[PDB]
Amino acid sequence: FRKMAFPSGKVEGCMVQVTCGTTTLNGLWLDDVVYCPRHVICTSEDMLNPNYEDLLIRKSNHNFLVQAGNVQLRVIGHSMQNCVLKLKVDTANPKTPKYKFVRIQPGQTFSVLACYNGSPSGVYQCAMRPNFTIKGSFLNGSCGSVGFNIDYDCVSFCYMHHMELPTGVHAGTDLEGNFYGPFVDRQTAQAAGTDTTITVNVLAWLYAAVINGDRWFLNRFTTTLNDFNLVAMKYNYEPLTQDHVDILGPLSAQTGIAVLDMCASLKELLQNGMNGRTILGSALLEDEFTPFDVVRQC
Amino acid sequence: KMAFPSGKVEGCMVQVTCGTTTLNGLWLDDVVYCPRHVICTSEDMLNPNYEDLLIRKSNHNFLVQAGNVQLRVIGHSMQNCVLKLKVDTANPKTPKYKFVRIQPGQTFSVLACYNGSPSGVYQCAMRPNFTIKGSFLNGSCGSVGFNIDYDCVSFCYMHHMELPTGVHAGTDLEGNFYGPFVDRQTAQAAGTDTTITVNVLAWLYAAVINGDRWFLNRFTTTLNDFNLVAMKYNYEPLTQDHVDILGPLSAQTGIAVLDMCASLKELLQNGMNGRTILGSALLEDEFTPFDVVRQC
Ligand SMILES: *[C@@H](O)[C@H](C[C@@H]1CCNC1=O)NC(=O)[C@H](CC(C)C)NC(=O)O[C@@H](C)C1CCC(F)(F)CC1
Ligand SMILES: *[C@H](O)[C@H](C[C@@H]1CCNC1=O)NC(=O)[C@H](CC(C)C)NC(=O)O[C@@H](C)C1CCC(F)(F)CC1
Repeated sequence: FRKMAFPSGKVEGCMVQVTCGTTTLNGLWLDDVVYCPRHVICTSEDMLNPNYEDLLIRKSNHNFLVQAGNVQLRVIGHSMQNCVLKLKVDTANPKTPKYKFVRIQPGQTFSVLACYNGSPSGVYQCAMRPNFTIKGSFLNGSCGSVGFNIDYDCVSFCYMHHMELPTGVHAGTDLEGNFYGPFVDRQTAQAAGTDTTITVNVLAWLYAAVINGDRWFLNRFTTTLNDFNLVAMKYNYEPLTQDHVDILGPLSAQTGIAVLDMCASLKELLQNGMNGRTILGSALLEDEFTPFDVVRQC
Repeated sequence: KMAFPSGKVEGCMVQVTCGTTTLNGLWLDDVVYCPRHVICTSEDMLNPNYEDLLIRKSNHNFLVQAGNVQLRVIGHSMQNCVLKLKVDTANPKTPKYKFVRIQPGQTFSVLACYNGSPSGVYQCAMRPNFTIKGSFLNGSCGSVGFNIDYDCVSFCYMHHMELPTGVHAGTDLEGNFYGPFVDRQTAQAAGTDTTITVNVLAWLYAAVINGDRWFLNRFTTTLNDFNLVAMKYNYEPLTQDHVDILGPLSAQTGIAVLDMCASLKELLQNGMNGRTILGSALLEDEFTPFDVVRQC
């Protein structure tokens, strides 16, 4: 099983660059609005504890340089929505896909189109960790790169990149500018919560193993959801929610293995280890493939 | 693993159908390239005489669709294992491109497609035994692999088949297979695979750059003595060019190439002791030195 990203072309057609002074980052051009991180309006003196409201008061439309390639897009209005800036421009992007803005849950995966100066460099698949960080490849200049899923014709944008944490992991917002996790856009050291293993994705991985004929870990027992959750937390696994149980429905139907029976199987793997065996050619339980990713790929 | 952005290639994918057989084609200027086994029926795929099968076909037996629009085929020819269909319409989305044949150990991105529609993108390496560990299903043939430099798309791979072991085989865009494989519906084994040593070293450098360095040591080795151990463990030999290619990473970390070779030697001889590197229980060999630099 490979980490497979969504084709990036519909998002490539929306990437622009946004500059204030010498500060350049990426923005997302949909219809006649460009969305980008608000810290583009920051100097250095500001990034320590920016007063974003006062910094924006000193800005006019004519202070923002928005470019698609080297072609300038005239800004005709501006506003700030949480931690994102919205720049109204005088041209509707002809490459605008059908799209939605969504807020994802920890454990969900998405593709990131890593961009620099409005130019895409690469695409890769990310998982939102339970502590609301991602393990991106994000260098200087990458802010405003976005994360997305594609369903049928429709791009669901779920992430915009803002910052790196002391541990090297990455943090950002949804496209309404609300951070995932307890982070703020200030050049200060911020700690994430201790991370945990994404249980629903491990279960998805065990279902994928069964689908491929690797099923030694299946047992004849079951558990309640509450009993499983209380044990799982002692192993630094996330508790399951009702939505997790439901998104495992399709794989449970495909294999005939009830969700709670698979939970009982995972509980035994936690309490006894792998006994020197492997699953899908791996001694490690994988937690960055969602139930959707398993299906999308199998 | 990071892939190249796929948009320039998405704008070239089309669907090609002959009979009940459908797969993907690549539409550049006024030509569509696709695997020649599109002309086969089930019965044919078992032992096909392609020149015989092809002369029995007319332009109108080929149905090419770019989304909703059918493109009319006005000519066809076969080049090795690829069919070239001339169409009456030029693709305005054709990027600047070249056809290249890649070397084993090199990496490329794959745009997996079904029915002419892009499905996913991922990074692959050409294995030393000329297979690729892909994720391809029924209908993925004609999906291509590529690298992008500046604005130029270098196409290096077109997908044709799966082997019993589950790995994949295909051709360059001139239709010549990578490896000893043939486009016939028969079970085919590959040569013994080896590990791409220069890529393992590059990935160990990436691990150090990210502060994961338990595997380092103060031993050293000559290039030849390292290569003796590598061959024993079915790792590819390391050439002086490989050592030179690793220079930048050596400079960045201050770890001499041959010192990283000594570290790898001890991993081969002792294993990983149930430890991980960059989260992996196994040594990763599908990142090139260039891949590592680009991303670090
Ligand atoms: C594209 O047309 C398709 C892609 C295959 C299907 C499943 N996964 C893939 O990568 N290509 C073929 O189906 C190909 C056609 C021949 C004329 C070359 N045959 C093929 O790949 O056969 C494979 C699926 C079987 C596997 C079982 C076997 F016993 F080993 C014989 C080959
Ligand atoms: C935007 O392009 C940039 C992306 C960063 C740069 C390197 N890798 C990234 O993900 N974001 C910022 O520069 C951001 C701006 C603030 C106004 C929110 N600050 C930031 O991420 O600084 C990081 C690099 C340091 C790391 C060390 C620390 F102690 F945690 C303080 C923040």
